[PDB]
Amino acid sequence: FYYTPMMCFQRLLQEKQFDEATQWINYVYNPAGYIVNGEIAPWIWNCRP
Amino acid sequence: LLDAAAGQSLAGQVLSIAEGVADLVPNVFGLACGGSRWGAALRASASVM
Amino acid sequence: LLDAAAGQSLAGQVLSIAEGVADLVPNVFGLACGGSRWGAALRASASVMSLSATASQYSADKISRSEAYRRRRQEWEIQRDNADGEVKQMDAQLESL
Amino acid sequence: MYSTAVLLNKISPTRDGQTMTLADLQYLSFSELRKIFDDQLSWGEARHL
Amino acid sequence: NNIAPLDIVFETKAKDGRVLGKIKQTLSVKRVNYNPEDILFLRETHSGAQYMQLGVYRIRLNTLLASQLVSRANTGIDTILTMETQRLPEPPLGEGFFANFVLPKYDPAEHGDERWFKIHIGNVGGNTGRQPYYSGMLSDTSETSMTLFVPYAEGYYMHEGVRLGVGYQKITYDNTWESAFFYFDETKQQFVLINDADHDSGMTQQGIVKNIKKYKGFLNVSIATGYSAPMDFNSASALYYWEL
Amino acid sequence: AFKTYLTRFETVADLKVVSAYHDNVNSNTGLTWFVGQTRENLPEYYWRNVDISRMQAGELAANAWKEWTKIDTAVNPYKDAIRPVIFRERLHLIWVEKEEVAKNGTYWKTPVETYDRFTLKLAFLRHDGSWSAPWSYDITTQVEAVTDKKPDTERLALAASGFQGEDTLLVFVYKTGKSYSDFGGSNKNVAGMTIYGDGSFKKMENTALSRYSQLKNTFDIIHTQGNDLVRKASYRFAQDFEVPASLNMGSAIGDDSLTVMENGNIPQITSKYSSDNLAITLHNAAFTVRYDG
Amino acid sequence: VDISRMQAGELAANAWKEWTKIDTAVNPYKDAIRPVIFRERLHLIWVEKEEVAKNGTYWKTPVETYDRFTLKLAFLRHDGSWSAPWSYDITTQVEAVT
Amino acid sequence: ASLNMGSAIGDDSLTVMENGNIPQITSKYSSDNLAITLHNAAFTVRYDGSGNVIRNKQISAMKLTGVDGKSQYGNAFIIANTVKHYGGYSDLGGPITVYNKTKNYIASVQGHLMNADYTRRLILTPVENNYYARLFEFPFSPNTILNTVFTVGSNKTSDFKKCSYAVDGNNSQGFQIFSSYQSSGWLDIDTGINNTDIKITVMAGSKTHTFTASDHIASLPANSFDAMPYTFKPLEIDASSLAFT
Repeated sequence: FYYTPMMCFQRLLQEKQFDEATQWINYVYNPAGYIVNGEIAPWIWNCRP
Repeated sequence: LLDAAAGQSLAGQVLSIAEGVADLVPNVFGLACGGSRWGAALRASASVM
Repeated sequence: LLDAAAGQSLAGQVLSIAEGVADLVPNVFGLACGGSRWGAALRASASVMSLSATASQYSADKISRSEAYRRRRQEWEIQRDNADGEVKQMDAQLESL
Repeated sequence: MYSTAVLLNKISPTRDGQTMTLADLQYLSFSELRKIFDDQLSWGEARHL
Repeated sequence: NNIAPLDIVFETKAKDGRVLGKIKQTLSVKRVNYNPEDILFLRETHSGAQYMQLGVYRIRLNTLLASQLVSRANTGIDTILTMETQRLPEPPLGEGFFANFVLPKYDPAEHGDERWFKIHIGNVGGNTGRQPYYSGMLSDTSETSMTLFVPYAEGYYMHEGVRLGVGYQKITYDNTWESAFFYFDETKQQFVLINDADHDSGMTQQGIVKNIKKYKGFLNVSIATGYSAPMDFNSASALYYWEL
Repeated sequence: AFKTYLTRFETVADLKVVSAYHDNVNSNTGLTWFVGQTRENLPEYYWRNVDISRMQAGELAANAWKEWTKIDTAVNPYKDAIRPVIFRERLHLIWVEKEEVAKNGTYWKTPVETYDRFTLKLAFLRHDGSWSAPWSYDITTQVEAVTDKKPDTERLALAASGFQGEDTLLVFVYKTGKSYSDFGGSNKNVAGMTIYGDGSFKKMENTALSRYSQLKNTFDIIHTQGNDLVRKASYRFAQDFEVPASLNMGSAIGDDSLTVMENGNIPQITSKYSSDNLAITLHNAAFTVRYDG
Repeated sequence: VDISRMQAGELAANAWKEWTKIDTAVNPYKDAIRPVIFRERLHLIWVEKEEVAKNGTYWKTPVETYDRFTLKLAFLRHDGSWSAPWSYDITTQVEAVT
Repeated sequence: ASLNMGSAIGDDSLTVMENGNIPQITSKYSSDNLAITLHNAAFTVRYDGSGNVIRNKQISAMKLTGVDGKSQYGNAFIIANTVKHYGGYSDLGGPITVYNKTKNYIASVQGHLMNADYTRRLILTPVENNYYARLFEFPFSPNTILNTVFTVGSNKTSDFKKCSYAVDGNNSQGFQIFSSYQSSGWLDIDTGINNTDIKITVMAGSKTHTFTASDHIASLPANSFDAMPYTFKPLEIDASSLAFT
């Protein structure tokens, strides 16, 4: 839930894939929140621990 | 192609260990039972590794 | 030769899977029937797909060195441009002199 | 599944003398339409529309 | 369609009227349908044509162009890449026949506000009612001609054979003796149309009917005898066809 | 290169379908899976999936299908005894492996028999294209009973039904016939086998077989026209109505930014069908209220 | 070789073709090999001879050495490759004719 | 076992034959007599040219009908050989006129019109400069042209022969060129056909046979300007006079 998403994020950032990196890091965090079932997610972070 | 070949080569350990586990069943039988391949599983595992 | 060897190596999956399907028939028989090779087809398929991967690496380094040849050609073209560029450099320098 | 014509009739009238057609419903987010018509239809019908 | 929606609403409301929450969730119930007439089945003809059948519709699954591909490959590849190869005929999808329909030009007075039409099939299998078998886009400049393959089965048509009608909206020609009727004559061992004109006597699937009336809506209906279906670029193998 | 490409094209296009399965209790929505074999005399099998949920009553899209995909497992089935099923909402493949085996040898047991050790081999496609080795189950006695000790004379078929209500598999081994009778008891044609999601095999009792009597209409049968054979696709099976066994809603912030509802879930949703009355029982419907904006 | 334009005893060198090996490892019985053409394409037929017998009785002394004659039909695919042969058992008919 | 011919464009760049094929060709040898049976010999006729002004205008002219009410097939027509622009505002679809001799009809065709305000009329006069010397005048019932037949009714065959320079407007101001077409020379055609006008002639050695659609027809199609599919009976021809060299 935590290490692999940043693994991909770091690889994409190193290889200049900015929008793919942002989309992948949205799985763990998003400053604009998360859209679940078409509604504002009450939680701030998409990682439970 | 290189990566697909590497993973697809990794895709054979299960097959050969299945060979090894199934070679324990005797093949000749009746008035003369036996013919099992003695411990073929370990050479199969050695080959796949 | 590399490409022909790769495809010709691919030309063996059918043969070994035929081995695997034909090994199911028992070889000893009579008062003692049996001797079938238990599931030889799957190790045959494993071997042929491994050698298919081998021919895959063959095609891989073949095309990699082909692209290396193309890079060599591009570098030669660029340095030939450098050569005739300095040729005309000194062509104009000569009339100045 | 779900009858789009019946759903449009249920939403009708669109306080203008005509039916609330699909084209006029560009229109708004899922939470927005659920808030507006929460007393007229259900979640599955909203998803279908 | 063997599915039904229900809804669960949790309503918590304060005494002052401040709604704590009105949460809606939709659940779907799927009804079991194991009717053999509604269960699809797989069939293959002696010519090698493999198809699936769900109810009345038949869909091709495999292809049989291998021999022709080998023949053109033995010749130069230019012979492979020809129009004649791309229009090569295919075996029929099971037993059946081919009907060519020519529909007249669009008319706001006759057809109405909408140019498009829906072709429906009638008495088939065990269903007397109508089933939409095709949808077509009319032309306002000339007549529209299209060929449809109607499948067949042993005793598949009940009373008055099989019906084929059309609806252009604002009008629907599915009254008595208005849709084209077909049956399978055994004396001629072939598919025979019933109502090509006004007749005082005619042999149909259930005997002699003394009042046959010409079909309406369709400008011309013909049986394409000896017609082979052309090569299809929209089947399950359309991806491979487009590739090649 | 073009010649090799067209060779591969011919090889992949000469596939002929042999089995099919549907992920639904009806024929209105759901997804269908096809499995076929190459024309050539070797057991290379391919699979495809197609979606008929948006299929337009006789009209379909080319993109609605999928390309053939080879199964890299080297299956060696008996004739046409291959079938795909889906459980754990994931694909699995079943087949019988036929080998020439006999019993022990007596004083002068002249006819050392040539009975077949029928073995169901359950192998599934893992996520990354790989395949797991098949679970091996021996159903020789049941195959003997259903073939009446003459399996090579008659065609035998196997039907796989994935009960998703509690995630079990019903395998029916039967003899090919024009029509089929009811399950359970007198009918020796159909033998039932229950396999779980872990590997535990169980013989279905007569009552268990009769519990699924409505599935007899989806068998591979002989058409009325002589010796014609028509196949049929198996279906996802439920008792009479399929609903998910659990429901989860989530959370919702109430009015005035003061209250919130969370942990909305019904863990158990069961359905009892008595005659024509359907009683849906929701066990332990629970949630939580919290004063929080 | 093509004899369509062969000139009644006179032929061209180019009218022939070079020998091409069959990469199938055929094991025919003596000289039982023959090419044919169907689906307007080349196929090769041969019989495979193996020393097989029947089951064993009480004291069946002469376990026979009859031959299991198997026609193996393998054809040349387009790109030089060969398909594995269809296997047909015609032992009874060979016994009857011999 | 099968034969496929293809397609051929007929004379005058007006007609085409396509889908020529005999799917089944069987041969029965009884003693020394060889009966060749061609099952379902079929093809299709279509009114369509090689692609030019002639095609894209006259084909639509024949397809579109007028007061008589659809049909108009089997009639004799007077057409123009080549049509070109002559002058005016713009080269639109423009008024293209054709003459139906059987019913004395003038059929007009136009792709699109620029102005829907002027009551521009089909005007035929061989001078393009004297509105007072006009010989054909037909107005538009709706302000937008619908390419309708204007039903002369009288014998103006020679008038159509000697009238060129089709003009769009020719309104009260005299001429006001909207679109003018030079029709060059004129030609005679006839859409009619006879049952015996279609035939298949087989030759094999000294045996020559002519099977027509009057006695060997399996399906007689409709009578219209669109594609006509013609299929014949299974033809059994005895061919024993072939010189087998």
